[PDB]
Amino acid sequence: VLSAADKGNVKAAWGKVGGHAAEYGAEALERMFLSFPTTKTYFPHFDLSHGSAQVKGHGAKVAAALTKAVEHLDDLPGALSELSDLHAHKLRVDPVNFKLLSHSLLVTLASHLPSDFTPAVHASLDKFLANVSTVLTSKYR
Amino acid sequence: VLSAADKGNVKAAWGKVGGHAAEYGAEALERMFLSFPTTKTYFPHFDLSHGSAQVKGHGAKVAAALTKAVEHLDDLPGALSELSDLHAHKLRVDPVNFKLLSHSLLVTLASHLPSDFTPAVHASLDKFLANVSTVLTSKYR
Amino acid sequence: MLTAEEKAAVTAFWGKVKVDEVGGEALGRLLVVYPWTQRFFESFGDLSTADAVMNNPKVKAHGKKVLDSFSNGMKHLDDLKGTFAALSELHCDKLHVDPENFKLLGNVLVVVLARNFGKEFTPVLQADFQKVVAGVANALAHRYH
Amino acid sequence: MLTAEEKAAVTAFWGKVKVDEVGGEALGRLLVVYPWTQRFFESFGDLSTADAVMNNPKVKAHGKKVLDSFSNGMKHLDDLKGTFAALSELHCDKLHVDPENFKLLGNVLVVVLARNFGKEFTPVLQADFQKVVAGVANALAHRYH
Ligand code: HEM
Ligand code: HEM
Ligand code: HEM
Ligand code: HEM
Repeated sequence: VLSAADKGNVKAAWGKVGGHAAEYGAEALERMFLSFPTTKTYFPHFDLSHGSAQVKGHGAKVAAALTKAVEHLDDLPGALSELSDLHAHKLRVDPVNFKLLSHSLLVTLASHLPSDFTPAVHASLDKFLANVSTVLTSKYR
Repeated sequence: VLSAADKGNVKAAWGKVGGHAAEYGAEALERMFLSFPTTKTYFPHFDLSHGSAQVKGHGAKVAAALTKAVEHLDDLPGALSELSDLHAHKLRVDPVNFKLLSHSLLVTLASHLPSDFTPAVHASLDKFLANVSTVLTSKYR
Repeated sequence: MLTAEEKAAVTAFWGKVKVDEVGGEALGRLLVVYPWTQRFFESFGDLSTADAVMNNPKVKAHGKKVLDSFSNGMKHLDDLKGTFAALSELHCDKLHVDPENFKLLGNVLVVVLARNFGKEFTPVLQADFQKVVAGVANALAHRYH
Repeated sequence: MLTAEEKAAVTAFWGKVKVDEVGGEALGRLLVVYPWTQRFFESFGDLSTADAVMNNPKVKAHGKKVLDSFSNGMKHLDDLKGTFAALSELHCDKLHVDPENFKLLGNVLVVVLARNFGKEFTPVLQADFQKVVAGVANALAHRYH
């Protein structure tokens, strides 16, 4: 459960990402399949080749989903229903995998925003992602 | 996050516990200390002896917290504010410990309530104890 | 691992466990309690509700097989790493089960035995048993360690 | 672990890493990001805040020691089990650090390199690095498994 400060820091961080949210989105997926190959077993129908337009377009979708979450930090369950439905009920994604993408995203954000990626922001973003992850991995419908 | 069925289940099961919650709370603590000795390092000032006055007296406490939490399933952060402060800010409990206590409690409940400890009830209480542990380990001041 | 004691106490308790029923329950409680685990079990049919899962024949039968290798690892508590080498390779290299689930199952097994044996499953006997399912969860994870 | 091809890339990039700075940053991020880790570092003084943590001299001092042992791990990369056996004994047997925290550090370490190197620390190069940090984590956790 996030502080007022954590939600402050998440908003701040996400303004900076701004319009490269899709870009960072793609890069984090790209880093996750590379670093953690088992995650690929969830995308058997994907072009998982380096530079695949398919991975790029999906990162757009994932970042677009996170930006929705940043605007609805007080009711993530409500915002992310349709997405829990997918991740928990239909896809049945092992919880550890959400750790792997979260880490990846953090890696991504760090390398593009060294100045803004302060340890405090790091802490808040970490909490944010663990919160999103709990949502997509609970069956609450 | 809890579904409406999860809340029902917890309410129902926590009710069946009724007047035996202090006892079970004590049994859970004994079982955690015994199986997972590293947890005892959080109680160096306690007599963790079999049948301790102090363990028993604590087990009453932790159960009365969970009874209150069961009455406030919609607002655990609001309900458990002071207990987060203690467990999160003051004692800085490594969250692995919360898992070991939640396991311990479930092992207790199963042995005392075999007919009532269904896999649906078992699932709902698991998620409930995960929610509580999140709050108690969160710094949302 | 266990000592002479922890070992003979644990072995005795185990003689009282009906592997048929207890395996099916544990496997089913895994699938219901930690429902992402169902994704490994797609071929098993309908897993849509708790009753479906519990009553599923494929689950029970598989549960039986699970406890069998457990009884087995009880007969080889000394070398769990050797005992579980094939299953380690199958789960780890061919099914890609995150080792985190080995621990859940071991824990779910513990709660099952407590359910089935109530006070008989004493805090002291539960303890030696925790070392046992953690021993087992480590040997299977060996192709990750 | 790594092939020759990967083991070279990892050694070249590591050559470019400023040990003073990176070790302290990673330790401090760890204390800041997973606040319960602070309980192992009470003696360390004021760890009330981010500013406090990051600017604590003992933190900075300790970070170095840590990165130093890592840099050594990077020299015995095929026998990390051996290279870390002492440290496994200390962290595990004496300190009682739960091994889940070793993953956290290695992960924090990865985010720090990426902060300090930006585009230089590529998807390709990070992947190889995650295998290192997992080995060192596994090696550190050796007294358990
Ligand atoms: C922060 C965590 C995550 C978020 C926000 C997220 C978000 C999304 C979003 C927005 C979609 C779009 C689907 C649509 O078009 O409606 C999606 C689809 C999907 N997500 Fe995730 N996801 C997350 C984590 C994961 C993880 C860890 C996995 C597996 C490792 C995963 C697997 C999938 C799959 C398999 C799809 C659909 C792929 C397909 O269309 O074939 N998601 N996810
Ligand atoms: C469901 C999880 C938990 C609940 C509901 C809970 C509840 C409580 C309560 C009600 C108190 C003290 C208030 C009082 O004593 O008057 C307390 C204190 C404490 N808790 Fe917890 N606690 C939980 C988890 C833990 C865990 C996992 C640990 C560590 C293994 C822990 C360690 C402590 C310690 C060391 C104290 C203070 C000791 C004392 O006052 O004698 N708590 N907890
Ligand atoms: C201590 C833990 C486990 C033990 C002792 C165990 C044991 C076994 C055994 C004995 C088999 C079948 C052997 C064979 O027919 O060749 C098996 C297969 C399987 N296990 Fe487990 N397993 C364990 C954990 C898991 C976990 C945690 C999962 C997933 C959550 C899992 C999923 C599977 C799957 C999908 C198969 C293939 C089953 C089939 O289609 O027949 N296992 N495991
Ligand atoms: C990659 C993981 C780690 C490495 C390589 C590592 C390495 C070391 C080294 C070299 C020392 C000091 C060696 C010596 O002083 O003889 C040390 C001490 C220590 N480590 Fe770590 N360590 C690691 C992880 C951790 C973690 C995750 C924690 C807790 C969060 C931890 C807690 C400690 C503590 C509490 C000390 C002693 C500090 C004191 O004097 O209070 N270590 N570790």
